[PDB]
Amino acid sequence: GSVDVLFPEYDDPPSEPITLLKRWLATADVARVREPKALALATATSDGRISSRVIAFSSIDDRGVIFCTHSTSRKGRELTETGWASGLLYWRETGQQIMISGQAVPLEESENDKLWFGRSVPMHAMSSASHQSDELVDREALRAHAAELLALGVALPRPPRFVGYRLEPHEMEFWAASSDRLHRRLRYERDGNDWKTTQLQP
Amino acid sequence: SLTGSVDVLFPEYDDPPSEPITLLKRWLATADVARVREPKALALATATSDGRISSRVIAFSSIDDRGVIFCTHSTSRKGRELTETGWASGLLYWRETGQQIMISGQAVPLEESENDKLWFGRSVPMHAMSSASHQSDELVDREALRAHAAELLALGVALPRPPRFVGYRLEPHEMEFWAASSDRLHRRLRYERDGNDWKTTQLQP
Ligand SMILES: Cc1cc2nc3c(=O)[nH]c(=O)nc-3n(C[C@H](O)[C@H](O)[C@H](O)COP(=O)(O)O)c2cc1C
Ligand SMILES: Cc1cc2nc3c(=O)[nH]c(=O)nc-3n(C[C@H](O)[C@H](O)[C@H](O)COP(=O)(O)O)c2cc1C
Repeated sequence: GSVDVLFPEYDDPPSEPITLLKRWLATADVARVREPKALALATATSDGRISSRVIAFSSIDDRGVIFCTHSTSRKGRELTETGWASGLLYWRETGQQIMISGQAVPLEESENDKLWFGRSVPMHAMSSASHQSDELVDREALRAHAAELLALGVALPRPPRFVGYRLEPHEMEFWAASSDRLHRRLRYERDGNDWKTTQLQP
Repeated sequence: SLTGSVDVLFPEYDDPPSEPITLLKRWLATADVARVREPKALALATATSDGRISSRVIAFSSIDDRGVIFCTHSTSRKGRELTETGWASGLLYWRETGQQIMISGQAVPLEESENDKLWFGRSVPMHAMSSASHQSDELVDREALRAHAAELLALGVALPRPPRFVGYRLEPHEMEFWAASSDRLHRRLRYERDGNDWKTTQLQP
């Protein structure tokens, strides 16, 4: 079932691409795709070097894709420097890719608090203990610090570096594999105000 | 299933090989033992002149001592971006073992003799569709494209390599190897080019 998945929207696309993104994620859940929200997120520094890492996005709203990270991380510094990001979903089970490219906009502090509060107690402990992407000086010390934080046995406050971003799409591409190699490619791009769609050669 | 997706062994975290490609190859070989599905599916990111980034999956052909070899159309979006700005980053992620590998570098075009060999190693149906398609250009008539690919296959003549079909080597200046840990202190090993040598660092998760 990794080829020729149903894609009626290829010929009749929704006005907004986030609508199709949500529909695809729902079908992925029905197909029991493993970790469908694991997004390969690329960012860049100003000189143009690009970096990448997996991010499991938190949610989707009508304006974009929400994720959280440490602002002092490597991706954090790059998001602050240039703003540009490109996230890629790829589901091996269904032969589908979704590319979401645009600007990552920092969320408000109330939104950051909500993102932190939503997570588990063990997550809070290591995320409070670790300064993501800084050099690790002493593995044993960092483990012990996370364990001491966990043992406080109460809800830990949000570290100031723990922040959310909304990836606001400027362009999105949907790709669905075809057994005859003529893959279905649907591209959305911002043309002044609104969305222009096109089908692409494979 | 032959592994959990946490706590895979990673002895190189505390004693890294001098060259990161050596570790990349070891990881890919272990990924095959672990029966990882499509381990070579690389999320390849490129950028245009103004810094806008785009990404897509590429399945790389091979790995030599200098980098990761892949093929694509030079006139595709990625091909134009590589020509414009050079920098690229590729990400591998294996759900079955909890591992990711980040390869950041420049894509160096291969020689024409290498491109010819790569085209020869492909099937005639691949030749026909690759010849009939201008990757990433607007598709105006789908049935026409399908029909032209079928015509090329039916001729039974050797199909020439279109000049747009080319290979690149992604040559790293930076790599990171990441392996999940159940206690959340994930193993993170960064390689950065340092002249003719490499420098390594362990990172906080
Ligand atoms: C499945 C998966 C999900 C992840 N989700 C996040 C996440 O939501 N936020 C985050 O900061 N890192 C997440 N990570 C860790 C990142 O891949 C990366 O290691 C970390 O964010 C540091 O990246 P950087 O050094 O490029 O800034 C996740 C990793 C995996 C494998
Ligand atoms: C599993 C997988 C492997 C792929 N391998 C390649 C490849 O080796 N070369 C290629 O040009 N496109 C490959 N593609 C298609 C790309 O994802 C993408 O559609 C394409 O190359 C056009 O990208 P662009 O418009 O960003 O240039 C692959 C897609 C998938 C899902």
